Amino acid sequence: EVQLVESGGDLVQPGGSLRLSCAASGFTFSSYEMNWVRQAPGKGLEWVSFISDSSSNIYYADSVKGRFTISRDNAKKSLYLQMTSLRAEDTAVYYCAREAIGSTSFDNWGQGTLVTVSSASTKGPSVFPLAPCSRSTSESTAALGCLVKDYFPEPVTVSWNSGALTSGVHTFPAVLQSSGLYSLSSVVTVPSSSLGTKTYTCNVDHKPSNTKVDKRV
Amino acid sequence: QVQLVQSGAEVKKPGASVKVSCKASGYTFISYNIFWVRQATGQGLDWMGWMNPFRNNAGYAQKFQGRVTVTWDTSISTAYMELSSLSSEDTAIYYCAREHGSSWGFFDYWGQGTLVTVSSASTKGPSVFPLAPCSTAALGCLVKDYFPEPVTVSWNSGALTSGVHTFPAVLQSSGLYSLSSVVTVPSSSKTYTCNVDHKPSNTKVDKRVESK
Amino acid sequence: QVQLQESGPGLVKPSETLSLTCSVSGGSITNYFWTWIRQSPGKGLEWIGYIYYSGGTNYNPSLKSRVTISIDTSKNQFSLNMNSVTAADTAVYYCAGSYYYGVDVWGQGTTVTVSSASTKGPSVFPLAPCSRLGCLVKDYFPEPVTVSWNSGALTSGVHTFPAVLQSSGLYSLSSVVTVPSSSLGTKTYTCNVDHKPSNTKVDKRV
Amino acid sequence: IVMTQSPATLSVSPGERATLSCRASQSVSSSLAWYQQKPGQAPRRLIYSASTRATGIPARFSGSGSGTEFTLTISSLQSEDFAIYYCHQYNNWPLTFGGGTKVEIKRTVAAPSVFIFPPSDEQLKSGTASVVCLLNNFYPREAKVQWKVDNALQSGNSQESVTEQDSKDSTYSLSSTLTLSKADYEKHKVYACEVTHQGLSSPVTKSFNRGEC
Amino acid sequence: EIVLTQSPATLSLSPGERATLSCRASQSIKSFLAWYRQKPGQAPRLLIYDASNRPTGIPARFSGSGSGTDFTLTINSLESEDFAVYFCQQRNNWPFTFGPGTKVDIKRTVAAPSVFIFPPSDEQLKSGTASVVCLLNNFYPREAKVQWSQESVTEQDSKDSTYSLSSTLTLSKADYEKHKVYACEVTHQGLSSPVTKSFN
Amino acid sequence: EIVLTQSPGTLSLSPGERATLSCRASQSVSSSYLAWYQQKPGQAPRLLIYGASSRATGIPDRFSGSGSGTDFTLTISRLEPEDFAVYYCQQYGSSPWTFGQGTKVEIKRTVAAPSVFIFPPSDEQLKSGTASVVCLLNNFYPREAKVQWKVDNALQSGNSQESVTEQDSKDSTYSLSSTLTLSKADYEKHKVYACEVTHQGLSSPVTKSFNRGEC
Amino acid sequence: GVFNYETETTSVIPAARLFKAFILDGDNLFPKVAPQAISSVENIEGNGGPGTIKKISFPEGFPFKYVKDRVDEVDHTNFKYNYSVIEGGPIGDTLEKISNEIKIVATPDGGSILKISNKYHTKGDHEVKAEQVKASKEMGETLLRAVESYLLAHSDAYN
Repeated sequence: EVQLVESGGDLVQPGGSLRLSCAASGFTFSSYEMNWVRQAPGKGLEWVSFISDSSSNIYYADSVKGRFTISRDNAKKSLYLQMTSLRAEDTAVYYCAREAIGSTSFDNWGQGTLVTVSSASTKGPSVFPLAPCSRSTSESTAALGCLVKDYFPEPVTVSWNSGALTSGVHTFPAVLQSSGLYSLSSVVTVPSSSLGTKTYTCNVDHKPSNTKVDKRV
Repeated sequence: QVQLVQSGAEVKKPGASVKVSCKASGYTFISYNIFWVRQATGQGLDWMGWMNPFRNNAGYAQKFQGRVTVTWDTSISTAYMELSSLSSEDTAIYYCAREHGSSWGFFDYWGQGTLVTVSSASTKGPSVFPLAPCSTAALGCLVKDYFPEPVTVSWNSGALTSGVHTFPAVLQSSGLYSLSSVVTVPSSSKTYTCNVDHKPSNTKVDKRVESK
Repeated sequence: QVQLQESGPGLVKPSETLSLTCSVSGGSITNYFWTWIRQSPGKGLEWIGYIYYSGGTNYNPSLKSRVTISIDTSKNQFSLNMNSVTAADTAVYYCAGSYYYGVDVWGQGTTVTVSSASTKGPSVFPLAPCSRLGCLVKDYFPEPVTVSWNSGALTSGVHTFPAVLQSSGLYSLSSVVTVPSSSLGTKTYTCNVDHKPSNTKVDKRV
Repeated sequence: IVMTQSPATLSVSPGERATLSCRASQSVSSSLAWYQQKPGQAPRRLIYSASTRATGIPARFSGSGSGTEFTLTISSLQSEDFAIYYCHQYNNWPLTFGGGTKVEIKRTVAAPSVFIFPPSDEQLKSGTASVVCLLNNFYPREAKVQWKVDNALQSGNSQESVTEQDSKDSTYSLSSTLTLSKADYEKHKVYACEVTHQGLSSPVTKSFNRGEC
Repeated sequence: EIVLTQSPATLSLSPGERATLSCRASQSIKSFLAWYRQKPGQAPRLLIYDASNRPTGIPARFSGSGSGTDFTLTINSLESEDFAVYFCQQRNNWPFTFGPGTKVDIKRTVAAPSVFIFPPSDEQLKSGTASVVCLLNNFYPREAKVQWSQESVTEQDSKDSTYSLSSTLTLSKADYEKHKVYACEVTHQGLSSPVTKSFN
Repeated sequence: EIVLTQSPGTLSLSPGERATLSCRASQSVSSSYLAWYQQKPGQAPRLLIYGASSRATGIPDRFSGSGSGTDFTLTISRLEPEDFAVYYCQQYGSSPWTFGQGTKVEIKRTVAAPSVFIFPPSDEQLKSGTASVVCLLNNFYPREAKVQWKVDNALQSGNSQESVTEQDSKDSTYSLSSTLTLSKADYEKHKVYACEVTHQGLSSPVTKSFNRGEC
Repeated sequence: GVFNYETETTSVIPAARLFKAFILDGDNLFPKVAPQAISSVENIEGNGGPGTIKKISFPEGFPFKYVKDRVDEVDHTNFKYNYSVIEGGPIGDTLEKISNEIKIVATPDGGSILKISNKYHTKGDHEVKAEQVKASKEMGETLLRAVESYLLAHSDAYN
């Protein structure tokens, strides 16, 4: 079975350097043209570069010409991309695509690694309750949430009632603020008759900062 | 690197069926024909049958044509050659060879060869007989009526290896194997001993020779 | 099955565009290589070329400069266009359908005569030594001509010879019979010729 | 070559035929590919050469077109074909992808459940404020929300977040966050979030006043 | 352009005897040769393709063989419809060149031509030309040394008998009265001496 | 089915001498598709030459192939000690793929003399009920050395058994063992048993014998 | 320089049969059904599977003495055949490698469609010679049509 795996993309400042390596197994490497395809977190796919097999016919995207350098090693069955002078918009999941023989279309793709570029360091989350008041008391229902604000980096998993309450929990996608920090607002709908009777605590998990803090609302 | 390993040496009764397996590694197994080459103790090479895993068929020689069946298992990537109705003359070394091309049909990589011995007799312990003469004289050690091959014979607990001659074993007509091992020595020389080990019979015999 | 025939003009002026058009019937157009071949007495059978059922033309190297073989799958109809035909392009042209191994099905074949002249003639001249029997018809350009003897009465012993083309560009045929050594005066011997392209009936008496 | 996909979103029910369009800046060739990216996995090539199907791709996918017009048609749109589809121009370099049409599930129009949350008290002592307006269980995704302060509109200081279509009801949820500092928060008294959605007969305006929760 | 030669030039065999025809290629073609039987006045018909095979509908009496630059077609006990011209076609190299052909005649007792002479008609002399006609009837085609060039050929008159030939000597208004003797000579295998016919 | 024949049947030349091996085919081998393999005594045949002219990978630059049609030659210029093996020629220009017969490239040396030693049968074998006489051919060259057995000056054909060892690596000289196996009664029938060797290195064929009673 | 071209030809032979004859058994047909274009095809390494190196020798008078196609993929179930011209033929200073793919798609009407995708790797900044593309198209057409005629004449060959 054709399979490609990527190296990994760590936190890098806007101007650092990475080397994404792609190990390919299941097919003869010295006869296929390799490609790197980035996908920004929330945008469509974008071709980055392209390398042939024998003479290494190198092709680069318009936005990425002198910053990156793609190379390959058929003996090691590996494909490298040295990314230099990164910028904030180079954050994306990078896929190690392999072109079909004839027609240069990526038949098999790697799993991609999330190369993230930012200046912000690993900062813990800040959990703020979001509750209604006597203003909205109708339909025997309401919504209760907790805003996980100013955390870095992705991901942060927010459960409710320690995994007991799992119906109605809406974990929205994480948005990037003006700074490098993130935001998230997990909200669950609950019957209004349980507002003042049953406790509702959301548990937030941020592995890079290791803060197993909770918040009752 | 390309590597064609094979099974081990096998003993079979006349009329039985042997199955030699050849594990091929280092190349796309589905992409190369594999031939099966028999070679007797002194006779020349004669191919038995070939397998084409891509075209997915087999072709045998007219000489065998039915006693031999060539199958394969692409999953483990092995080639099986089954020889049926074995005869006493089928004792030989069997090689698996990788045909380089479908038109450039020269074999670049061969197996190590499985020795198949087809005979009626079964495992038998060797019989050791000293041989003393009655200048420079020789001392002999005759190993008679043993089966199967090989045996390992030396003198002086393996120390005496210069001036030694271990003649190849011969098939004596009752279906068994016999050989001799001799050592030269000047008449001015002291007693020597002969040790023989037969692993398939798990026997170790050490004997002495009367020195004149 | 798969019967095919030409629909081309059989009379082409020199240095013009010879155009034959073969029509197939009773079979799929996608079955053979549609081939144009010509048979000439001076060169024998000769491959003008062929075309696959999708524009795949192969031409003869001696004719590739002035030959185009086109096809039309909608009407099952292919065609040969030979421009700048010289007098050596007169032949019997067979449109045909060839498998990979050779020409499988053939057409009727049309006689194309390049180096045309005026449709004229012919002139009949008797041949009688009268010492102790035939007539020659001469100087007619269109090849077909019928010559009968006493209004088609002497079918026994008659010999109509193939027309021969002299250097003047016109044909000359000769018809003869087997006369007995006697009966040369008891009844008449007259040959009548019917040049249909010149619609001319000529009767000549010895 | 600016490679463009016309229907940036496509809401068609499971089983109904879907037709995805893709135009090119200039006539490239019959050389164009159609990839399918499900929400999270790596893209899977469906079509190459604009007509040819990749091995293992179900026969319900059919690519066609040439020049500057290509169409990917899904006849029997099953439940596993709801994903994003990209068209790829590999005639000349640099290679370009399309915008990516999101084929989503068609569901009857539902009015959102609209809620608004005042900023938490400890967010005040932190020095900032975040007022969130949430829409729950609405369809289609196209639904506008605008912040109103003292009956005055706001822009530029709000970021939206929309979850993917639910796997149970096939409906959306949206969360618009109005972020301000403490200084510009206490200077304000009226906060509202006007919601304009197709399902809503009239634009709802869930508002609260400062001073009380 | 592979030049194929075919031997013999013409073979005359009885209706029922076995016939053998040979085709020799110039270059070494492989077993790619096709045998065609063109009847006298029809389109040729394929007989043996790839020098050995035989398409459906061809009688089994035809058998091809050979390779390289040597191929053979054998007709075992040929019928009356097999008296045609046989061409060999190579298809190993474009253009697919045919062969000169080998006419197969009907064996018969050798006959002799009853040579006839014909002076030009006086009408033709009025026209300004002369055509001396020489007739050969019921013979085998060997040669006709019509002497004084101006030669005319004629053959293919064998239905149930042998051939018939004509020859024409074309002269101008004043060319024959110059030579009071303008004899015609004919040589034939079935003749004993070359027969000569002349007039004033 | 192209039958291949190799000449000579068994080549024997001194080390360091140019050796030429000929492979002749019944039919013609198309496009000079001949392959020369070398098989050591106990190893699989390694491929030396393919295409009848070009050496394989990892082959020292002394094996040169030549020829075409029905005649091919393999040439070893400098015969190293790792070059005395059995050389096979296989045609692959026409199916079926057929091999040759092999040319055992031996080692030439000065003619040696066999030190024939005749050995009386062991008494233990006599207690077993049979008997086996053996006489040695230690260090003789060349291999062509016939041996005969005289039981009271009588030659028994089909009873003897000859076994020749492989060529020694030090002195490159052969050795043969001749065994005459008989019943105990057959042992106790005749009186004098001898074996004679017709070796080239022996001017007169010596016949070594032994006493039945004293031994 | 990497340049991609696509062609879509048609045939009246069922897809399975046409793949069995034209693609799989192309070594025994091309020198037999179209000897005026290919003198001989022979697998100089491998037996037809992935990694096979087919040497195709053309008759005298053609511009190229031979080509070498490195067979890369042969998918029998979907009738796909990926190879790569790597040596000889048009591969000199301009070209380096021609990656070709042929997929035989069965049509509802009973015939088949050959979808052919070629990818030329020109060295440096060279362009693909239009005559080279035309010659490749003509060779593909003549081979396909010759195999189609072989299958039409011999209605029992390859099922």
